[PDB]
Amino acid sequence: KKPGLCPPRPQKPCVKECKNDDSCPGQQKCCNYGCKDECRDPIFVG
Repeated sequence: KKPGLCPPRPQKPCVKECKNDDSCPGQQKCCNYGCKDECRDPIFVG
C-alpha cells in the first residue's frame, strides 16, 4: 500500500473512484468511508 493515513471525510456521496491505492495518482490512497471509495491525499504522521 502507500504510506500515510486516510483523512476524515463525510460518508456520502457513495461513489467508487478506485480499486486500490495504485488506482490513485501519486501519493494518494484509495480510502473507504463505508459506501464510498475515494482517492485522497494522505496524512503523514510526522
